[PDB]
Amino acid sequence: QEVRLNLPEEVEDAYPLTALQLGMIFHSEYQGNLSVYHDVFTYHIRADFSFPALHSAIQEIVQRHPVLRTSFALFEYQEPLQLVHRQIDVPLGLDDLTHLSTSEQDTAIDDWIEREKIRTFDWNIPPLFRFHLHRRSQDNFNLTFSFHHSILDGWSVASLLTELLQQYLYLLDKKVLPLSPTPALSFRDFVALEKKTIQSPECQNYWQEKLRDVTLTKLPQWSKSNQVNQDWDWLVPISSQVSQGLKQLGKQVGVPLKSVLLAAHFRVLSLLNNQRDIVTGLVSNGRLEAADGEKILGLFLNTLPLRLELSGGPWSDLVKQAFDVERECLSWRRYPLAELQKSGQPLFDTAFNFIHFHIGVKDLEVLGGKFFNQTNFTLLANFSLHPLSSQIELTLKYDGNYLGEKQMELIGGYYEKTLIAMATEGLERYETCCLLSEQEQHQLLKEWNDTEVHYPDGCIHQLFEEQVKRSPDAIAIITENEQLTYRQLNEKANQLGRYLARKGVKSESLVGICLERTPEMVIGLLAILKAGGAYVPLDPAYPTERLNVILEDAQVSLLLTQAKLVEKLGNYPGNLVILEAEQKNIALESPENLSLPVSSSNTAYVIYTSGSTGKPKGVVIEHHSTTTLLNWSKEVFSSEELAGVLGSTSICFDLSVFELFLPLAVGGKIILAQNVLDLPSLSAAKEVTLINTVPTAIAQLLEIEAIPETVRTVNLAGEALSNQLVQKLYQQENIKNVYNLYGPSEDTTYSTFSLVPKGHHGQPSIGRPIANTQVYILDSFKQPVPLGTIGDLYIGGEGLARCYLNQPELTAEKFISNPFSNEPNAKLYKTGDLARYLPDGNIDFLGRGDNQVKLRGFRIELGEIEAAVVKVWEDSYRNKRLVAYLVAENDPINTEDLRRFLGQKLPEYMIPALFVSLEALPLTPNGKIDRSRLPIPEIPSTSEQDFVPPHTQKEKILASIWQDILSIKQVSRYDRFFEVGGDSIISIQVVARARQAGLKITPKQIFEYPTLAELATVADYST
Ligand SMILES: Nc1ncnc2c1ncn2[C@@H]1O[C@H](COP(=O)(O)OP(=O)(O)OP(=O)(O)O)[C@@H](O)[C@H]1O
Ligand SMILES: *P(=O)(O)OCC(C)(C)[C@@H](O)C(=O)NCCC(=O)NCCS
Repeated sequence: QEVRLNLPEEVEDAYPLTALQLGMIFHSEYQGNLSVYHDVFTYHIRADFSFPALHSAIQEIVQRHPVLRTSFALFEYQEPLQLVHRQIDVPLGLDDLTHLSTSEQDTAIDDWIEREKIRTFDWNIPPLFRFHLHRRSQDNFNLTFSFHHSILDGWSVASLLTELLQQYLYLLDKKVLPLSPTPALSFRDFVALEKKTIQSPECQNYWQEKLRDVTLTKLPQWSKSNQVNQDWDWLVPISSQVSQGLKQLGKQVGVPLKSVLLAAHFRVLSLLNNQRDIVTGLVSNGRLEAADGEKILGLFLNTLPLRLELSGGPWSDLVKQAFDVERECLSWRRYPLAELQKSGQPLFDTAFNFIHFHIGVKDLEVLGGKFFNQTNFTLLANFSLHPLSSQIELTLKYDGNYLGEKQMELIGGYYEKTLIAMATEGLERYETCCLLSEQEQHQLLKEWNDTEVHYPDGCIHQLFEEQVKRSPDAIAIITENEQLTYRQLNEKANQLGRYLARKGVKSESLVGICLERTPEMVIGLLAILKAGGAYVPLDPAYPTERLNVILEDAQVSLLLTQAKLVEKLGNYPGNLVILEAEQKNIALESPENLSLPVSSSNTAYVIYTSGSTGKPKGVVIEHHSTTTLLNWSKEVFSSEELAGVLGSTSICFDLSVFELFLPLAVGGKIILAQNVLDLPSLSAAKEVTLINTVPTAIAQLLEIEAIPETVRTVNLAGEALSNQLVQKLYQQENIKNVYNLYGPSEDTTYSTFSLVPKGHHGQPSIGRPIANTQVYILDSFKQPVPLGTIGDLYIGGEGLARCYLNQPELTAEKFISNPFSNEPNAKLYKTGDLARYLPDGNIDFLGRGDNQVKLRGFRIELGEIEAAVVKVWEDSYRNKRLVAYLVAENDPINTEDLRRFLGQKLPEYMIPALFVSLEALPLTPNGKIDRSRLPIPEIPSTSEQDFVPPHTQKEKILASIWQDILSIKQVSRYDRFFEVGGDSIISIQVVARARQAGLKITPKQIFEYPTLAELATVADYST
């Protein structure tokens, strides 16, 4: 070996770094913040000092342990490797501050630590630590130890300080306690043992099987620590009683106490993620199994991805399966984390750690307990057993860039209440126990569902009849070829309703309707309602089968049709009321209002939808649910907005219930059209003050400048609403309100509403519930999810349907008992949609639960156009990546700028790798979109096989460096770092070999400018 013997005489030993050591420097120097894995421990001490014996005692310890004389040589050699220097002098800093009061003394000490912790170490120059003294009285003094975590774990520090203080007193004649020689020790024996382990096929295949089809999870983020600096420690109270009960539980189950505390961690993660399949890092203390193999100092840690599914059960079952998953991976535990995953595919967001441990002249620390230390984990649960009380306690160490105090306050409560339940009610089902704070329960369940409003009872047509009395000569409908006054419309609805009544239609009688969109259509609706029946909507502009499958399901009493559509019908064996055939017999009927004793609980209509697989399902909507919607709409929309409401939606769909009956309830008029795309070619387009449609259709009308300047409100509902679009609509200055509304057919037409602000930033929400409607975000066990967590959207209140027609079993499945109401009838409708709450109570709609897709990093959903459409193009790999479909407006967009812009705003696993610059996106009419008809892209390479543009704007030195460390021939200037096989651990030796080459770069600059092109510019010289 010409390296063993080509070492400085300074160095006596040399051996490579572990993947963790390189992982730690990677995190320490990821940016210039430089606070992670630089630990600073201080100690306030009543004693008699010995600044010479204290110093010499350090010299005894540093020569005692090679890791305490270790330098780092990163780039210069083949692999980064640790250089063990033969001996080093190490000073002890001193400050005298007796002249200051005790309160002033800690201000100046914390000031010293705050300065020291970001004061980086020079790896190549030993030692990787510093000591320091602050003098207060001749007996009060602070001793501070500042070190880098790549050299020492918390265990190493513990026994490092121990050997110290019994060689400090050794040189003091207080008690002579001789120190024993070092054992068969080597941090290399571990470094050598960890190398053997990376190439062992039994470790690789084991974790390959254990992690096969995991569901990775990121914690929810809706806050940051922009207030607290480095008090990123959250203290979770644990009382004496609860510590004892936690110990009792581990005895009863028969596992070590650590497995009880680990099960609490798993409980809160499942709660926070609404995920039963949970992965979290277990901090393992990989010491050499020989005796006196835990007295050697160094870094012996590996963090393993423990996987576990929370099916449910008593707490004791969760404990036992936390024990089962720990021994399961006991022997295979030294396989390093970096070899498990890849850079940018972190296996877990969080981690668990448990710290077991255990006179008057000096010895005792008076205020010696301040430990500053940070990891790279967003949430580390730092359990320990206090050495003197033997009581359990917990500190949540969190990443303020990812979790704020408004969030950590709730996380800490979840941990506190989880440990309460385990210690006191440790025999309940853990998946039903309420871990949410009393404050959070009230806000999620009460305050954000406080929508009760007392409206007049009654029916849909009663709202119309009353408006006829109040303005009988006002216009009710304007079609292309006629109008009708409120009296004129009413009198015909009475006449048709009487003819139907004397044909034999009464309460709960279903009469369908297949009519071309003319005023007889609305007359048909109103006459059916005025008699006391309920209409089943049919639209002649739809294929004949769709009509048949509904009539089949509904089995209607009789059908109102025109002579021109009976033909379209498959000879419905029931009674027909071919309208024009016997208009003569209509006209004999009275014009007076039928005043039948209709109940608001009678069915008003049966709206037919399709399930996920495509079966018919008729939604039975009562009058009171519709009147509640209309009465609420009276409050929200003005008379000037309701002056002319466009009737564009097919009555087969529930948005027609809003467009038709609402203007008739207030005095406005239906501006009737065949669809929203006929609006520009319509006579009364000038009269339209409100349109009620779907985002794509209003985009259609926007390109061609087809929105009448008299339109003052736009109601949007039915697909994803881009804030880019509401901002165009508001730019037409007459448009005064733009609403995003949500609601399944099972909850009448609308369930939630949001008056999307002008200039509003970010995703538009679907808002919060309308009058007499309640919303809940639950898990599979119908438990409310924490604020910000994704869950199933449930809806209750006055808008819920009776049932699915002729399908009572599906009705029970979808309309479940309401756990949050005492009322007898109280149901909740399972929407099948996912959602979460924004902090202000607004609801963030996340789509149906079925098509929410998957990938490593974190398996969740797409719908992230907020940055266009995203797709999943399954290729014959069955190994996949995210695809974009962009358009833009004028000049091209730097597609990479569109990724780094999202790098600091959106998570990396969600950020796609493939872009497509398009123009024409698919749509087969104005509603049905075709995801499967999106252009399958081509791999950017080929055509340019050995595509190698020369590299002349100082890529020169950068390309050199990539080439030497990555073993590839030469690089192209537009190549990406991670695609040519670079990772986090390699990013360091890229920064380092760029250092002596005259360039300063950060690992953060590598991960946001991974191309050799944009990385070369942000590179610096610094004279
Ligand atoms: N990505 C999104 N961002 C904001 N709002 C959305 C999004 N997707 C749907 N919505 C809202 O949901 C309401 C109606 O549900 P919608 O049919 O749009 O759900 P979807 O996600 O588009 O469809 P699916 O439920 O089939 O995934 C509309 O008000 C619409 O604004
Ligand atoms: P890159 O994306 O490959 O980065 C890898 C890593 C640095 C995140 C990882 O390999 C790593 O080293 N994690 C550190 C494990 C740890 O924190 N151990 C001690 C916890 S106190």
